[PDB]
Amino acid sequence: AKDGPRIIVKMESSAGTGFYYTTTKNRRNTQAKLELKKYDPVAKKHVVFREKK
Amino acid sequence: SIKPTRREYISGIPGKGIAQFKMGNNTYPAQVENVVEKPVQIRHNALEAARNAANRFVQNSGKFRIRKFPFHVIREQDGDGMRAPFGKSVGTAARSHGANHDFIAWVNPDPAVEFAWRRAYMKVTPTVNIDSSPAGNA
Amino acid sequence: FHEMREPRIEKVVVHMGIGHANAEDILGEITGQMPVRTKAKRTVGEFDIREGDPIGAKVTLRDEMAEEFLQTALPLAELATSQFDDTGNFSFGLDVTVNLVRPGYRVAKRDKASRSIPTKHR
Amino acid sequence: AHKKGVGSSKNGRDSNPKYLGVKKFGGEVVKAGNILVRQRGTKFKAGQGVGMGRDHTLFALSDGKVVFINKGKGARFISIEAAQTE
Amino acid sequence: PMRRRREARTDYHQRLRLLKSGKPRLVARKSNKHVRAQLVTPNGDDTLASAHSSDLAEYGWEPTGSAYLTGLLAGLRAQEAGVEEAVLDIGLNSPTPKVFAIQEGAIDAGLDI
RNA sequence: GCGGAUUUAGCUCAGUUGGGAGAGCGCCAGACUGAAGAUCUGGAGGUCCUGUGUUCGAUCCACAGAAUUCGCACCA
RNA sequence: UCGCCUCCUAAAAGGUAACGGAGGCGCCCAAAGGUCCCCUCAGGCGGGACGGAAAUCCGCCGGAGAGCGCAAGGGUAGAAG
RNA sequence: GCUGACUGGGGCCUGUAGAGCACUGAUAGGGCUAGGGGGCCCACCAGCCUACCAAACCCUGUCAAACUCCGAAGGGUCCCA
RNA sequence: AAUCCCCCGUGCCCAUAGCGGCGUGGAACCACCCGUUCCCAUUCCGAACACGGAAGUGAAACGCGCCAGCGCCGAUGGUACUGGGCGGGCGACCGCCUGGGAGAGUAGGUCGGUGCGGGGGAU
Repeated sequence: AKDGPRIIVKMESSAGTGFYYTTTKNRRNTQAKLELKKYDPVAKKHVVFREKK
Repeated sequence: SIKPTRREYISGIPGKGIAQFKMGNNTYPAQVENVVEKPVQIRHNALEAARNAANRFVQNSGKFRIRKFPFHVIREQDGDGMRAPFGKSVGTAARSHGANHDFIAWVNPDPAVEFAWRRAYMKVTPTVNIDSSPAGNA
Repeated sequence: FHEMREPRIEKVVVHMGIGHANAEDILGEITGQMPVRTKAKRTVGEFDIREGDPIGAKVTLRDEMAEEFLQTALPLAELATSQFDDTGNFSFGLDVTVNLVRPGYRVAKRDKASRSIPTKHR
Repeated sequence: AHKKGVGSSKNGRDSNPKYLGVKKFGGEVVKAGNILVRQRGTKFKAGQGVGMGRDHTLFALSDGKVVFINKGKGARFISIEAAQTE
Repeated sequence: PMRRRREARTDYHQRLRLLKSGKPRLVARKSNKHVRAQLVTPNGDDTLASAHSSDLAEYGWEPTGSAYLTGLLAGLRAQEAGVEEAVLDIGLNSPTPKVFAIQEGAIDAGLDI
């Protein structure tokens, strides 16, 4: 959305390639490169999602 | 009966700058007194005066206790003309609630005072009623 | 029933607390009931403004362990009057406070019917 | 390119809370009672509150929606008489 | 506050926690001495003495066993009644090895738990 | 009456974590001179406008209210 | 001065202008998120270290008045805490 | 095609006018009191007293649209007529 | 077995149950208790949570009973407000007619009442 190089930058994630992704907004704020959480590509179900973009 | 903005917001929480509540003196019996029966944003100053007026004419015994106090405020002219009214404040007063316990002249036997309040009376602003309380006056 | 009033150990507290890291270790060796309690304020009477700092240290010791101490250390103390105070409790040394315990005492902790401690039992 | 001061002049805007359905009316697993949105409905009726008593709305089906602390997170059931074998 | 709130210790409320539903406050009530458990199942329910360390004399097995059996038992007097799966009410304490005990009580009882 | 900005040590001036404050000029002691002055030596000195308020705390952040100086103001 | 959040104004459902009243927002927080486990505030009083406002600890008293990121209102410790 | 304004009844809502003080902010006579005073031993004394200012708690008293522990007048809505 | 005392878990009624003042009870009850290898457990001790058991004790939290000091509740008649209907002042406003009719203000009230079960105690 409102591209703010302020501590507010848009980002999303992938399912090891469960394929595509899903929607997230984030903050350099704390933890830089850091970004891991799990989901469910159209690919099967679940999977390791790394968020960086 | 329009009134003030927010007592912490337009003009709210003062000291209504005036001239306090008790002058005059003691006693157990005779209620000698002043009360009124008009309805109005009793005129701060006005009042204050009136009152201390009485004080003036007298000096001591005869409860010049005075049961009134101006606590809200009027407003008008300050800005562009007549249409959009920002807000200049003046006139701190109180709702004289159409009759009530105004100011007393309380004591055993001191008509000097009675007359005095009288004075304070003629004084005041809206006609007011001259009177006696629970027994009479002596 | 003298089988009441006449006492029984209930709370002894030993401590210290500089606006500041291990001195409390010294504590540790001395006893066995740690006491990491943050201290406060916001001004320079000792350069103590950082309103929020670990700096209050308090080795709580009631009964048992407090016995080890009442013993071991009661010797190094030297006053035995005055530093006696009212609510039946007292204190001295580089940070010591003890609390007598007449039998009404305990009522006071109750969340319920917390009798305001009758100044006649304590 | 800016705004001013010493001129409070600032209207406000709309809302629309309510006691939608009111107590004891044709019940219908629907927005039960409201004064607090992200509600977490509950069972049949409610009656706990910062005043005492309690509310019975003679109408029940699955459940309704509440008002964060206002009204009353129902739970003290009341499927109402009109809930016996057909 | 409110009665229970100016007081404390309680959380009768997480009691409510379960109150929502799931069948019955198979409630373990404990006072070391013994334990005694009842069944509060929603709808201004009631009970049925399913387990108590006195409905069959306070043995001398102390906790461990005591709870084991009284539990199994309650579970059974109960199924007799005709329940099925009940719901665990930690009358109090952090499911203390004791509660633990009553608990397997329903467990083995068959009392689904 | 409207706007913009300003009120700090005697004077002219500076600071946007706000975090805990001078710049040059004036003023007392020390010299250098027979003297004083210009000149090297030290120093002393501040409600950061009145009152509020948000604040851990802000004169540096906000809200009224004083004086500052500036703009303003037509149509027939 | 133009959008949104709260309060009053709305005469007691709900809802009305006004260049009427005051005041906040165009953020955030990867953990104030999920859930399981435990804690029960401010504040006052009394008593002691570095402490003489204003902590730290200990012992009482307590329709919760503290508290919740940020504004008001609602809430409400059974807790959102 | 009796379903409608309305009237009778019965729930179940609002919570201005009123009124009040424990929530809050006022506020006045006043008393307890400690902060400033203030006069006295000159006075680091932190010891003394007391007629001016006060906070706070109390008794007497008061006001509030953005206060309300209180609470109508009435309007609302489902249904029964 | 399915009658009353009693305690125990315990439920509805959001102080006519709270405060506090004295008192009573342990056989039975309960707590307090004893002790701490192992369960589990304190950001620190098993004070709380804890496991395992007498003796000790009712002190302490606890249950009925007495006390109105606070506290809570709370009427009659009673006033203001008012639904509605019509009259008097240029007046802010005054009044009357017809149902409604708070608080506060003295009575006076209360120191729970009541659910189910479990233990006993009444051959």
